Amino acid sequence: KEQFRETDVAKKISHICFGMKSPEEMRQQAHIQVVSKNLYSQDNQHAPLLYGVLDHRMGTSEKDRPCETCGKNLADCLGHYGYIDLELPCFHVGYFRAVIGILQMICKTCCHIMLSQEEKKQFLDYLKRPGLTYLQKRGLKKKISDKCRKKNICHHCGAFNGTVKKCGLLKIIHEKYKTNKKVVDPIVSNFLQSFETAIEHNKEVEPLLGRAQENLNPLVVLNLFKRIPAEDVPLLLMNPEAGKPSDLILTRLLVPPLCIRPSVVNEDDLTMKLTEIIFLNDVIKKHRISGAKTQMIMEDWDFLQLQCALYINSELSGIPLNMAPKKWTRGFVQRLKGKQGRFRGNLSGKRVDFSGRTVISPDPNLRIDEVAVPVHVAKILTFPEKVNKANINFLRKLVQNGPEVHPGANFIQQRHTQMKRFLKYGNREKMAQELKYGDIVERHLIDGDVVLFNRQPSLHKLSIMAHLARVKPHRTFRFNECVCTPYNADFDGDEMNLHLPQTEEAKAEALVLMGTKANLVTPRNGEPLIAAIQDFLT
Amino acid sequence: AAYTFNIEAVGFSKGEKLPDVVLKPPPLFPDTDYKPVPLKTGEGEEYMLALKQELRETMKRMPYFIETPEERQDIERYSKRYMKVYKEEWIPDWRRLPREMMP
Amino acid sequence: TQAEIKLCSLLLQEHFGEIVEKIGVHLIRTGSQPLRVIAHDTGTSLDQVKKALCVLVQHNLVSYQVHKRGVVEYEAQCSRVLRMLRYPRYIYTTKTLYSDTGELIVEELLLNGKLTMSAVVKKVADRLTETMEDGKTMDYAEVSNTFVRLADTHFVQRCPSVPTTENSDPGPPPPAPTLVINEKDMYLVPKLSLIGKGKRRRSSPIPDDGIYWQANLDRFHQHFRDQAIVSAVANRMDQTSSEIVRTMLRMSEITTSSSAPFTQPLSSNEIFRSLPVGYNISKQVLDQYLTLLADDPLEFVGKSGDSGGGMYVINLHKALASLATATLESVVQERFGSRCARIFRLVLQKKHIEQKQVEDFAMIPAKEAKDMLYKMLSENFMSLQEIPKTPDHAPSRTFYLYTVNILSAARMLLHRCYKSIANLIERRQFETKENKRLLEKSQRVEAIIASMQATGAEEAQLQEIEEMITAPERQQLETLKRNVNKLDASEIQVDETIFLLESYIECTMKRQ
Amino acid sequence: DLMTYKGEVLGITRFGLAKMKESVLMLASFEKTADHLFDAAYFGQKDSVCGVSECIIMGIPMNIGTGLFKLLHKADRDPNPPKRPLIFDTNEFHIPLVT
Amino acid sequence: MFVLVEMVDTVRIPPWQFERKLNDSIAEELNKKLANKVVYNVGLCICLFDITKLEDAYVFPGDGASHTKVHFRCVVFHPFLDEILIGKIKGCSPEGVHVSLGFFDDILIPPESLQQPAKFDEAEQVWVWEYETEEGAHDLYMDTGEEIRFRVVDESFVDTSPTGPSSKEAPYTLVGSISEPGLGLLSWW
Amino acid sequence: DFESEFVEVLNQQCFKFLQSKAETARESKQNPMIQRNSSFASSHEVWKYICELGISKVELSMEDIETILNTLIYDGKVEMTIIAAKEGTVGSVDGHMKLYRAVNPIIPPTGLVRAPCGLCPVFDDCHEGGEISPSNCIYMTEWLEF
Amino acid sequence: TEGRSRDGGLRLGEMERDCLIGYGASMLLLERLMISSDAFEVDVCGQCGLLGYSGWCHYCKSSCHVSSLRIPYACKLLFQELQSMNIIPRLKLSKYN
DNA sequence: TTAAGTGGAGCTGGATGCTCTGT
DNA sequence: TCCAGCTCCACTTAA
RNA sequence: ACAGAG
Ligand code: SF4
Ligand SMILES: [Zn+2]
Ligand SMILES: [Zn+2]
Ligand SMILES: [Zn+2]
Repeated sequence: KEQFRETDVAKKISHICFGMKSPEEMRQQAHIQVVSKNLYSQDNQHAPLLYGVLDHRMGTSEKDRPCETCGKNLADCLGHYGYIDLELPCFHVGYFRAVIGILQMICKTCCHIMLSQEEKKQFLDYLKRPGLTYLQKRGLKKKISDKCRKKNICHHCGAFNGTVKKCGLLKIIHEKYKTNKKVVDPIVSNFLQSFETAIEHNKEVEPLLGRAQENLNPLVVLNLFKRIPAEDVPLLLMNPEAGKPSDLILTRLLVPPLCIRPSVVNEDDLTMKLTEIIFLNDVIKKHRISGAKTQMIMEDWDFLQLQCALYINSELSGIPLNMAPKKWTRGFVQRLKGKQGRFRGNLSGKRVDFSGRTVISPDPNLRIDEVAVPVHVAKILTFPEKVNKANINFLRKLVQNGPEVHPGANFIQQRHTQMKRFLKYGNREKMAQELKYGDIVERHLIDGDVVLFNRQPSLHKLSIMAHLARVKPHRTFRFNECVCTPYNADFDGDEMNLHLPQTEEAKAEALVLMGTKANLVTPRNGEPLIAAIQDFLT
Repeated sequence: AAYTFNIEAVGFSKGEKLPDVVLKPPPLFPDTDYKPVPLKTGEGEEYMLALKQELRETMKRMPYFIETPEERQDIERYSKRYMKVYKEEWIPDWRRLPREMMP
Repeated sequence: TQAEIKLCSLLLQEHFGEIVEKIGVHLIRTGSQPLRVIAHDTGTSLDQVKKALCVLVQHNLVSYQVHKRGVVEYEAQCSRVLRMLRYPRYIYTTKTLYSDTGELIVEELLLNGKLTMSAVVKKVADRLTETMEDGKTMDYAEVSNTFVRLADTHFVQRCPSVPTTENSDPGPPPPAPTLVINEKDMYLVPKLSLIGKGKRRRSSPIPDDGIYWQANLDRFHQHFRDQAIVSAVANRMDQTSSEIVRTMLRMSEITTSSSAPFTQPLSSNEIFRSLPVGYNISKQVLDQYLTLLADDPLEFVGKSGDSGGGMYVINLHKALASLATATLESVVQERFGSRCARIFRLVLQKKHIEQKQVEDFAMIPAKEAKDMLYKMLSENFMSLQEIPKTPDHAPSRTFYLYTVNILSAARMLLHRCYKSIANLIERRQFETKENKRLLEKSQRVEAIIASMQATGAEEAQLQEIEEMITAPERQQLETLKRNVNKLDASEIQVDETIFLLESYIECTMKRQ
Repeated sequence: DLMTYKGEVLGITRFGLAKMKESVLMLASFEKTADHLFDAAYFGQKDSVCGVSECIIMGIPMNIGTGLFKLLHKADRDPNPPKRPLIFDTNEFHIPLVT
Repeated sequence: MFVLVEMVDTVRIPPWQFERKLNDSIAEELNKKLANKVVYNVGLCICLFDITKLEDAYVFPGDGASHTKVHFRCVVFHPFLDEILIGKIKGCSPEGVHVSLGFFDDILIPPESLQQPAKFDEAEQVWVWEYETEEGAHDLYMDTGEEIRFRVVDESFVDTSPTGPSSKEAPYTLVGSISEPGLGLLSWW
Repeated sequence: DFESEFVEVLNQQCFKFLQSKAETARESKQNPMIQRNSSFASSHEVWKYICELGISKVELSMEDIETILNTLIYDGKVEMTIIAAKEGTVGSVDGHMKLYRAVNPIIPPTGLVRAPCGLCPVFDDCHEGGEISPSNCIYMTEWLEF
Repeated sequence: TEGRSRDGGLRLGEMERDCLIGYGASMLLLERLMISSDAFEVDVCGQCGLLGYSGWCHYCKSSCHVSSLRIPYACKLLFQELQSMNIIPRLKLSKYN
């Protein structure tokens, strides 16, 4: 009757292979096409438009309005993508030094790579050895591009190939028609005289015709990169299974889901840049029909090269004065870099719960491995104790005390349910009788819980050790003054942190490895740190 | 509303005649002003068309059309000899072929 | 060359199968590889690699060269697999120029790659029994009489042969025999006194062993290069002007190379005897044509001489540029209108021109010309020059000069044609595959007619064939066949654009 | 020994660390966070999660410390238990039909 | 009429069953997961036949349950092509005859493979078989299911997987035949 | 621009005068060297014909019809040869004179435009399995119908 | 959240992560930074390497390769801030054995 | 005489400590 | 506010 | 954005 299906496919991450998309795998990923520019409808309903940004087919970023692709809330949706078409292509600002890198090696006429036939056999035998590391790859692109830039003629088509270099903000020049004081080459002597009709009406061609070279732009370097042979792609050191050279010039652009850019910041700086990119796809589209000059079309195109650059990195160097931004916005790079980025601010170190912070004060009547937790913090902090055969009589009494008397419990969770009955209400004498095995009682922090303890400038590993908690009626963290040497605490208005581990394995790694009785000596030179101090020596 | 860039560097010196807002996206297949030029006919152009479709049926039958071998047959039966696909096998000139290619 | 590898993925699948195209595409895509890694990087068994390599080394599609340590590497020819599309144009151009025997000689060579002369004269004479009747068999003399006339005109060339191991390196056997071309005996046919009769398929030692013959594809492309030039003159000036062009290129068949900007100069004293005598023309009127064809600024022909009366040359590379221009400007009119092709002819002539001069010189106003300028920079028919005043290269202080480049637009136009044919094959294979229920049902009603056609075939089997439910379904099978016949024919006619484009791209490359 | 195990004295800058460590997220978690990401996109560089700093990002337990070894449970188990004998399809009664 | 199917699987044993021999707890867990279900390409699994190899019982971090990879063999109802079976009828329909085979129920005798002297009913569900001398057009296929003997000619696998995000077709179908002389009801031959 | 509504009719009027004058040279067939010279038209000859036809009230000046015939060159329909003014009825350039003749195109139209792929405005967005695909295209299924 | 006014919660910073490595504490460093901050699961298509939803890869249009994965939410945010930049983080998932 | 490989000089882009507590 | 890479330009050897 | 505290 019913086909077998594997129930829970838990899998482990083996490797991450970075890459890029073709501009028509963006269409296969996204759900809608974004064409409109306005954020909300003009009426008092405050509803988002149907084919612009903040469309809720791409997700949701508030509790009130659900999503439209999956019909699920903010808590459950993984977010969904859209896309934007561009009327003219633009450089991706991240790969711009890689588009120049490909152009310095391939021929600018036949799109083959400027190498001799023997040199291709040398490097493609180097690329067959197993275990090729990422350092060995980045050195090889240096060795290959240095061999291409020593040649000026192609071994396959024979056309001349000059230097390829940057000539301003997001502009690429190719000096095909270089001249010297020597005998003039025949192919450059044709270019300097074929300007005949332009000199007839325009006088200023004559001083400027010597400075005319081939100016590359995303209409042309897109068309060159489609004609690179696939045999000559790994000599550009691009893995052709993760990306192609045609993908470095964007012509279509994914927009992020709405949970990447929440609706109350009102709108995010990424949404406001996506408005200006949609708006410039109508400014260019109108000027191509209403007959603007070539001086205006290029300027509009440049604005679109700038607005897709500031959308990615809003800290460029060579922005012109008439096109510099007035205020500072976040691109994607600024919300990845720095101390307040993702990697340092939200990934390597992040805010945790089941933690406290109080002024400290001394107490020598405790042991060297105990700490005195105030009762106001011991009622808030909870450890989820599972019900089994050894602790059922204890946890029934800790449920019967309830959330207000100290050896008590704040929550209770059924066996195969994910919903926590808040134990302040109901009759706790009934919920204590119904404790089955496998239920979780979230008891308060009691005497004997392994708890971490931390003074904040943490210079060595003994700045955070684990103690055994004891509840006492005042309002400070308290410990024996022999422990004041590793933390470098001094009781002059000092705040230390606390962390209650929430797992049995997190307990046992904290007790065996991180206890005070197992960290008496410093790991630096083997000298004891937990020892006596003033008035215990005197 | 005002943007980050200057509109006056983009254009719009009068301050009016801004482009309209696209409400619905353009269709997948925008209609064409011009049509395909019709094909060339004649007694030469049609015989090549007749010869082309004969080459598909021919080269699919020749033994150079190396089909994929069958597998995962379930049981054996006496009707295998009645279902044996017979076809003559071509053998190359191994003097022209390299030594590493003998079966 | 993503369009080339996509199109070669279809031509290997239709003509050779599926477990050969995985070997065939991988050799085009990556490069020359030894044999052990092709089984690794693709995943087939090592025996199926040897089957797929012996079918690709047969049809002259992959080569092999010995390298260091005696390994053999296989290198595919991407240009050769695309010439499998021009097979019906090859079998027809040997039907116009040669007899129907010679039509079948080229056909057995293109369908087996390499054959001996003794094998092809047997197989053609066997297949010509169907074309004849009434006691007349086909004999091996008149087949070979057509065969040796081909080798005189170089349409069939000898393959590169095996080396003589008794003369060069006797002893240990090499892994690969390292074949080599011999210029002298490419067309020096072996003599065959052995005759016989073609068997009529009744169904009830070799002196040129090793001498394999193959089709010379470079000869046809020299021949097709003529008709592109000859029929161009036939449209411009005159048919008598065209036969003179036809006369000179036929004389230039054996005496020049296939890549020469200027052919051998022929004097007008010997063109006159070379022309067919049906043209009532004098020597002086012959000198009138040669001085008015020299007056053409298209320079199909030139003077290039003074001795021997009227010395004249006919141009080869410059004649292709006049055709590739007409190839490139025929698509600008049909895609963007006649008024847009006025600009594409304007900016081509005046080599660097701006917006204001185009609207003046072509009498097309603003906002209608500028739309026809801007839809061509996005389609890469036309480029800007961008002469700056400052090294800042700011857009508000510079001049944008429009420019049409023939070479960059011809390589672009060729790349569209490869994808254009691959889309036609994909549409045909889509409608063929989705009617696999219709075609097999129409096959089973014909199999009752095909099987038991004469032996015990009663007359009461002709009414149960249309009786099946395929009777209203014949509307779709006729709608099928009118679709397949149009897409196959459009697949052939795009190759006319490829040859006019690829010859111009090939001839402009110095290949140093 | 960490500075001099690649034959050359390497700093503890971002320049010496770019030549020693191979993990991409370890490089991008320290300095020049943008450029390593576009370089790994360009080269198509794949990245294992074997390093310590990207085990912390991806949420899998790290390899040093208590993650170096694997634990087995000592259950009462009999590997390779006595197999059930087939009765019909044994090999001695079913010699094939074809020659 | 069955085949053994050799499979591999990773089985979670929760820690309250560490009192019991692991060879017994695996066999109970694999029968709770594979019984009465049609695996896609191989058919309908009845029960576990035996365990053939039992690898190590790891304990992963974040859990106390022992995971072990199990090699085993499972008995599967999967009749080969052109096999002769015996079974009862479920009923009749204009689409065909529904044949019940004990545990299994989806066996369609198509009207194109019925015995030829009757091919269509008189706007009635119950199918007939017209013999000339005796029982013309009334020899009926009873819905109570007297035993027939049929010959399987076609089997089909439809992939019952979700098409689309989350928030009943028959997966293992079988087409028999009756037109051969000697097939049919056990009374007739 | 002068007028798009005005020069649009001269394109089909001036070409017919270069066609019939080339047609009568084709019907002459006396001497093919002289038949070529019989096809050339004087720039002053073609100008005095169009103003005789009576199209507009405004006078068609010779300096304008000298430039409207260049659009017949740019449409690829006629040629232009400049000869010396050794003898002429006008010889409007000092020492020079122009001559026009109607010609044919070089080739029949290419095979790319006969397929619908060469004319497609969304050619770059078409792939094998996505939304825009040859297996479900409108531009072929229209073209396959007629 | 951040501070005492917002019922914030304290910060295992960059330096306190370095102390827990020195003890060799692996599961405690897992519990602090995954289990008790931002634990989350995603549907991953093991064929194309991209993120899917609800057991449905919209890229491949299938349900035969989707799989669950235990990931911190700030990395799922990273795996969607990188695709908008066109730096695609393609995954390959093996079994957890 | 000049082709070319390598020094020295200027330009460019990157980075600069950990937390809470309030306005 | 300080410091590695990248690129431009004279300066010998060698033919 | 500023001031504090250790
Ligand atoms: S959309 Fe269809 S008709 Fe148009 S180019 Fe693509 S495949 Fe050809
Ligand atoms: Zn959603
Ligand atoms: Zn080149
Ligand atoms: Zn997928």
